[PDB]
Amino acid sequence: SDARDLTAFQKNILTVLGEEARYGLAIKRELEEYYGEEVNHGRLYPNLDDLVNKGLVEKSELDKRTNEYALTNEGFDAVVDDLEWTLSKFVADADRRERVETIVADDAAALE
Amino acid sequence: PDARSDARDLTAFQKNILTVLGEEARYGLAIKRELEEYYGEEVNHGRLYPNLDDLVNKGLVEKSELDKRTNEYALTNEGFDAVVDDLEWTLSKFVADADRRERVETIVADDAAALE
DNA sequence: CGCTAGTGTCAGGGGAAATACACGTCGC
DNA sequence: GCGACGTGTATTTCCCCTGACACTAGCG
Ligand SMILES: [Mn+2]
Ligand SMILES: [Mn+2]
Ligand SMILES: [Mn+2]
Repeated sequence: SDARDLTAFQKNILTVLGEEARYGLAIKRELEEYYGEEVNHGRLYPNLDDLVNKGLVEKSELDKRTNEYALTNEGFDAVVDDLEWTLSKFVADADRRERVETIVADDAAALE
Repeated sequence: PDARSDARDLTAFQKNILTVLGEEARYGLAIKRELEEYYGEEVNHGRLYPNLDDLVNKGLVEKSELDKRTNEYALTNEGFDAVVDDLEWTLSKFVADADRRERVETIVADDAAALE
């Protein structure tokens, strides 16, 4: 029972940080775009500080007023593991595998 | 209907129910068991069955009669799109480098070799 | 006809979200 | 110094889960 009992909201913040470390309101904006609604910072911050104290996020300082949050490798392990569990249960056919890799081929083609 | 309108607001519990049925359609306690092996704890059916009743009214899970004491649950088309759409988001936030990408390429290569 | 499998379900307890309230700071 | 930035936080709210209590239907 490591990354299992996380909340949907929380793991979203984990996959957010997998792309690159960000500073807070930078997370609110990207979460606002996935959900499709305003995410109130009263909800964001408190959940962040629960991951830090469980060893999945590190709340390093950037300004006198800005913080930079990033994934501890223990938190990065949480991202990869339940990504394996979904790929485990998704890739159950030839054509499903051909779909996952054509997804990842496009994802890396936009990388630049 | 689009699955992102609905599937993006679901519980972690509910999203795990989805990924499970994305493997194959199963009946009630088959989900319960194969969810327990993922969590590691117990999964009270008093929580399970209602969470499936939620997914069937949003049009993502189908409920049919195998016999009149056992129903078989399965993802429908909107349900299937909800599973892949959540996969397309996770991947793009994880595929950020050749290093990250390959780790995926070998994760699926292993799971595809495990189908024999 | 006992006993289990298989689901229904609801009052009760629990815990995070809304929605305000608040204060330092960079910027200009 | 006056504006928005960036973050803290609480308590009231609300909703989901925990924990029974229940009922049918197969299996013998
Ligand atoms: Mn806000
Ligand atoms: Mn039970
Ligand atoms: Mn894509």
